[PDB]
Amino acid sequence: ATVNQLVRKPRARKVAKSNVPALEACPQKRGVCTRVYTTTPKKPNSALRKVCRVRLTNGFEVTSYIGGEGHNLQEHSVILIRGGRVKDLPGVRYHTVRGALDCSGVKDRKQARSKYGVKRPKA
Amino acid sequence: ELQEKLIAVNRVSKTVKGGRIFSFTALTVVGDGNGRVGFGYGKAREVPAAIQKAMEKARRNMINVALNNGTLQHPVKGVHTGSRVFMQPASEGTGIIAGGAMRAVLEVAGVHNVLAKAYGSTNPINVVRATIDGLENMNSPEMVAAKRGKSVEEILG
Amino acid sequence: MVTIRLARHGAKKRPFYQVVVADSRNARNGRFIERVGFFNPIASEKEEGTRLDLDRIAHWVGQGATISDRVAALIKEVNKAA
Amino acid sequence: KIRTLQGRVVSDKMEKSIVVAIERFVKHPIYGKFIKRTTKLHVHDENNECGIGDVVEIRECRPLSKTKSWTLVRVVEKAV
Amino acid sequence: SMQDPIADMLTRIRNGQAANKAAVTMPSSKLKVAIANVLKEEGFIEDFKVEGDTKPELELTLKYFQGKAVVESIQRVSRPGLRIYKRKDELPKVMAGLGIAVVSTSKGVMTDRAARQAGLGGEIICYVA
Amino acid sequence: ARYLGPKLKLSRREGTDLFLKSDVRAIDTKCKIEQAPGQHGARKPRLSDYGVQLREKQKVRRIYGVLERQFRNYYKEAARLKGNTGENLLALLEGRLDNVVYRMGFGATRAEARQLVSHKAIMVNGRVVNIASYQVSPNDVVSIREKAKKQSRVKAALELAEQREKPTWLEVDAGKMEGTFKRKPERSDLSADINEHLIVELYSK
RNA sequence: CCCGCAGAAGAAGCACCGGCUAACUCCGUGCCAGCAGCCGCGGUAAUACGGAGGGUGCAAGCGUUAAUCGGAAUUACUGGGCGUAAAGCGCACGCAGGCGGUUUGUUAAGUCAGAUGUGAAAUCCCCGGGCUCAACCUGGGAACUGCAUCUGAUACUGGCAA
RNA sequence: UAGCUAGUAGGUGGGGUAACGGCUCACCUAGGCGACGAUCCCUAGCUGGUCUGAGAGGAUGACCAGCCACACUGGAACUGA
Ligand SMILES: [Mg+2]
Ligand SMILES: [Mg+2]
Ligand SMILES: [Mg+2]
Ligand SMILES: [Mg+2]
Ligand SMILES: [Mg+2]
Ligand SMILES: [Mg+2]
Ligand SMILES: [Mg+2]
Ligand SMILES: [Mg+2]
Ligand SMILES: [Mg+2]
Ligand SMILES: [Mg+2]
Ligand SMILES: [Mg+2]
Ligand SMILES: [Mg+2]
Ligand SMILES: [Mg+2]
Ligand SMILES: [Mg+2]
Ligand SMILES: [Mg+2]
Ligand SMILES: [Mg+2]
Ligand SMILES: [Mg+2]
Ligand SMILES: [Mg+2]
Ligand SMILES: [Mg+2]
Ligand SMILES: [Mg+2]
Ligand SMILES: [Mg+2]
Ligand SMILES: [Mg+2]
Ligand SMILES: [Mg+2]
Ligand SMILES: [Mg+2]
Ligand SMILES: [Mg+2]
Ligand SMILES: [Mg+2]
Ligand SMILES: [Mg+2]
Ligand SMILES: [Mg+2]
Ligand SMILES: [Mg+2]
Repeated sequence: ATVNQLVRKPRARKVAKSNVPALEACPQKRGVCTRVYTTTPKKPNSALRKVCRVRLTNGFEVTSYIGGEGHNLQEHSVILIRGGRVKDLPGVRYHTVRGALDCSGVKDRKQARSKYGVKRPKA
Repeated sequence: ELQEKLIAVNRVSKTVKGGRIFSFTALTVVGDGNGRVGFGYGKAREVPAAIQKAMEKARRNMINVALNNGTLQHPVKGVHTGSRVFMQPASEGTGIIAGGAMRAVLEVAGVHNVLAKAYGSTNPINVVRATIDGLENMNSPEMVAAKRGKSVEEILG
Repeated sequence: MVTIRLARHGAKKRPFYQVVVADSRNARNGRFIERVGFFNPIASEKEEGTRLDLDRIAHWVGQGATISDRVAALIKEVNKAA
Repeated sequence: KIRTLQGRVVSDKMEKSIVVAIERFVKHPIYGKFIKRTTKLHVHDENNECGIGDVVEIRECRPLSKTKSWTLVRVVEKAV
Repeated sequence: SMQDPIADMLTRIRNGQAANKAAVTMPSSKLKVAIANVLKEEGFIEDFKVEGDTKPELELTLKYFQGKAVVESIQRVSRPGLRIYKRKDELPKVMAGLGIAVVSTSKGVMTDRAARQAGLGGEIICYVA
Repeated sequence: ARYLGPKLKLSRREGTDLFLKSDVRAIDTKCKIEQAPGQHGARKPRLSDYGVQLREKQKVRRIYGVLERQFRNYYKEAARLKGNTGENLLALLEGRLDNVVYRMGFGATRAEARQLVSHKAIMVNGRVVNIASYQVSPNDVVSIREKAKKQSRVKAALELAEQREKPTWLEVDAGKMEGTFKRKPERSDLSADINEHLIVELYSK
């Protein structure tokens, strides 16, 4: 492109689009569990993945994954929502922070406890 | 005495009536560590035989580069297919700064201090060719003085 | 009123006053017309405890600048040491 | 001895005033191509001696009107 | 149309070298004569001459060394669209000094080395290596 | 803030003697030096170039007892300084007070020298220095304090000191237990099986 | 800050180990539970799930998420393209704008050189100095690529004249 | 978002201010700005600087410092350098 053309119409960089719009540039957000259910993943994989719909403190209502084996969540349980998508589940772009707020930790977990809110075993 | 380094190993396949025939290709570079570098590329059904064919080919087809105390004479651009490489002389202590494909070639060549970067396609097979061509066209003050019909300092000083 | 005074910058428990000429209304560590030396209360006794460009100080004093008690003490002490 | 600008008169339809365009070369901040830029100034012209298209020499002065802050020092060339 | 005769000269040199021509000829000009003079003095060409009065033709006799062109790369820098001016301390050097940069200064056309040694800057006409 | 675990494990991982023991005994009579630690030590790793760079950096770090943050700051300072970056990095590493104490032989190992420094047993220009990373400068006098000079470990350590090769750039008077840091060591006087340029690459990857 | 007493005595965790990327086996599980940054795992010996042993990397921290730059030569001015991969208007004329053959003179606008003023202090950088070292504080300098004025140079671009 | 502007643009004279000035008046002239983006809308305190980057640049303006604006929202004057 000619320099003359550039001085007439300057280059205009694309604005990066975020992949986590509901967080509004916050690392976590609080929310209430509206419904807690299971869904099946994409064609290649096969499972019953645990998800929950959560209405955020900023009005946004979005679906979030519930990692780990076992959870005690029901309607009106307030949970902390963290960034991070789950690939084989379209529409779910958020994770639940295990061990934060009402959300409890994973039972008997020993390795990678800090990612699931499990206290250091007293042994 | 020459030092040889294997840059990349890749598995190719050919399809025939019965099915897929698997083979391997090997890209290697040999060097004298004092300004002479050659590259080789071999094919075989098994990896050790492919590497040995590549070594034998690499020993020939080798060229001389007029190094300057382990660094280049002047900045150089090289171009082959979509691989555009840029190299420049560097001060002592810098070491070898380059991508892997260029890193191996320069290390076996003996360039101790060089700043390099590859633009465009980083395909190792063509990056090596473009690096070799760039290093080959790089001339020295004595050769440029010989061409221009003058002395060294008459260009330097 | 133009005044000559110390702008303490230093660090915690280790002050390093900077003699500066400034309008008295501006904050202590703020706008200053001209710096005319430094003073370090803590001194290794081999360093320069106080440096003063007495000439510029005299220039501003003649122009009419007043002098803080501590800057007057510093000027008097350096002239006495000489 | 006196700071001064030189320009051409683009319009004189105002009473005792004229607008002069001062054009200069400036290296483009990024691309580099030297581009022409124009600055139009409302200038004070006693006697209305400046015709449109004339090339005039101007100097800065005190505010003379809401916009006028420059006075005509001399005409350089007129009625091209 | 024709709008950079110095570019035309450089391109004639480049294409004649590529085509292994012994000599090249082009419409002359004082600037072309000075650029040919600096090239000759720096030894990138054998010699040059001008023939005629009303439509002067300038002719450059090129030079080859090992079946190779002595001039490896000749490129215009300050093209008409974008003029490139440099100060005495900003004068570029080609191939870390192995090549030459042609500079037009207030004291005539000369190399970057000469301009630096004379403490002047100017318009970077072209690079030759 | 310091590595406290077993020491010969590191030497086994790096495949060479790191002088992590006093030396009185041949290391091969104390461990299987030529085999990597762990269940799968015997298998040999076809190690990538990044692996060899990491191994070189770890070797130097574990030789000098320096953790990653401090070593990174050392690299930044060496890069800032004029001259060969790797060479000034090695000079900075060899200028540590604990290393100087070990070279003058007051400690059988660098860890023992570090403990000596920490426990107010070393003086620099007649001043008590308790920081391991204190940079020693040319024409400095490092001395054992009188009160700590009667420790049996230092008199024991001087024998190992006289049994290892004597550095050129230090003048040690063992009788008075004092020494003079004549000059910064060059590259040539220290071991030549350290590939500092690998570290230079690793901190520019 | 220094001196004395006691006693190894009061003090090590976190992530990872299929490839990218340094570090591997056993047991449990059986496309379930589950993992995941991407590629991808899991349907009966799983180095990819969970536990153990071993190991690798950091360390009084370690990981996860969010945001910016980088890698991205992926807005390319330095530094990209347009026959078929996204990209030459259906074609022509033409105003504003961009560029312009060759010689002589003149101009000093652009350009170059020099000087002056100014570009606050702190921050970055260099040589040093003081807190036992460092962070930190601090002396002098460089820099602040700029802007304006004045005196010069006249090759190139521009103006004017032929 | 392609047109905007009647104290708007300029002038004479009077008034007002510490001061020049459509600052305000009375009258006269009918102009002024704009594709080198006026007007309109959205967004935002600016700078020395900070992060990043080989560099040019990209982002950013917390702490320190210089400047501006506001003091429940809207408006107004008084005292006073
Ligand atoms: Mg399938
Ligand atoms: Mg072949
Ligand atoms: Mg590509
Ligand atoms: Mg620490
Ligand atoms: Mg590995
Ligand atoms: Mg089973
Ligand atoms: Mg896992
Ligand atoms: Mg199994
Ligand atoms: Mg596992
Ligand atoms: Mg993230
Ligand atoms: Mg970019
Ligand atoms: Mg492209
Ligand atoms: Mg197409
Ligand atoms: Mg067509
Ligand atoms: Mg023109
Ligand atoms: Mg002409
Ligand atoms: Mg001028
Ligand atoms: Mg400053
Ligand atoms: Mg000190
Ligand atoms: Mg300082
Ligand atoms: Mg002319
Ligand atoms: Mg009036
Ligand atoms: Mg006004
Ligand atoms: Mg706001
Ligand atoms: Mg970059
Ligand atoms: Mg106010
Ligand atoms: Mg309030
Ligand atoms: Mg109010
Ligand atoms: Mg009053």
